[PDB]
Amino acid sequence: QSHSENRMVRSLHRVLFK
Amino acid sequence: QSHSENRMVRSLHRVLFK
Amino acid sequence: EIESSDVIRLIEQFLKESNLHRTLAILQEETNVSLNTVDSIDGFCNEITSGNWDNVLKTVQSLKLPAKKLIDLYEHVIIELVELRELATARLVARQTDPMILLKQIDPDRFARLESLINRPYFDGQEVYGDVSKEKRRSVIAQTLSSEVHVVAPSRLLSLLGQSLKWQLHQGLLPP
Amino acid sequence: EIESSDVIRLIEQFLKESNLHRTLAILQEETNVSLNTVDSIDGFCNEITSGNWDNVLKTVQSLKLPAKKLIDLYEHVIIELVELRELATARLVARQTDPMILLKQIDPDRFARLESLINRPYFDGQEVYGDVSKEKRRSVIAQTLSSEVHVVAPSRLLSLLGQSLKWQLHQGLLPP
Repeated sequence: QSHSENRMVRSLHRVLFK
Repeated sequence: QSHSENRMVRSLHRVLFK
Repeated sequence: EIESSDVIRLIEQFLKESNLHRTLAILQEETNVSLNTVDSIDGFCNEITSGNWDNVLKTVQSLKLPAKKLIDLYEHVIIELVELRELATARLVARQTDPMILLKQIDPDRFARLESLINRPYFDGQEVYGDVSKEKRRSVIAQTLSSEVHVVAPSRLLSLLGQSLKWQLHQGLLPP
Repeated sequence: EIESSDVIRLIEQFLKESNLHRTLAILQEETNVSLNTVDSIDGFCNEITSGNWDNVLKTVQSLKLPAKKLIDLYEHVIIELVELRELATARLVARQTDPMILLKQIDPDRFARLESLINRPYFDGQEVYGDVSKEKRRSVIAQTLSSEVHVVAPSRLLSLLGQSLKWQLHQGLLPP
């Protein structure tokens, strides 16, 4: 459920969506 | 509304009932 | 080192001085330790022993209250009132005060004994004070209740911090 | 002397360390000053300027948040995302985050401009960064947001109290 492109992108997505 | 006999009585009554 | 409870008491004192009542109460509830400010513990014991229960009841209203020490103290003050033949006042205290209501609920027999004592036409001190003297009862009550209370100087935390600043300023901190 | 806000920050830090969350939140609410702990303010500014917004968003989630600085920062991060052509991620952030919802509600035009920018097939940086450079925007955002944040050593209050005890022990208190 987490689209991972850039490391900072997947991490920011991890933070914002959890 | 405060029965005053002894000073300590009227004062304790003042404290307990207010 | 210093106990956590003492530091939390300092914080609570600061909260009291800074008019932060809500945070004070919430703190006292969460940490389950309460500030019990008195001018002097010896003065408190003196007030209890001397027989000035108006002041003692003032202080009692001020502090955080356990139900047991309350029903004990209030019981003894009831006996003191019925001794001085202040029947109306004693009955009103026994009826309309929270710890006495709690005592009435939890132990009907004890409350019945107190009311029976108040109903008596004269005060029979021989047996009640014969078993244990008035001075002794006042003494134990004063001891147990006072041991619960604490004494702390006003703006203690601020003064302490001032001492810390003095330490840093005139002695200095450790190099690493 | 020392500002009250600083002392309340120390208290809040102590509350955080002592796992007293409820009293912490209630305090922060009542006094309306919040602890914003960061390892280093310079490191914080460095994190904002470098472009590591995952960390910055972590810190943002950690601290107490104003809506305005939030919509500014989140807007800039949206533009940064649409520049890197992470359209799905940028749209999801713009849609499903609280400050962006607030921005959508309060100012439909601004949100419409952001969505319009995201909808564009290519990123036109000439005008947007021509008016004010990326470096400058990152700079002002970092400055305003960092000035809000504070830095305080762990167990600061306890260490200070230790210094107070050292003061009393080795220097002594004033005679009267």
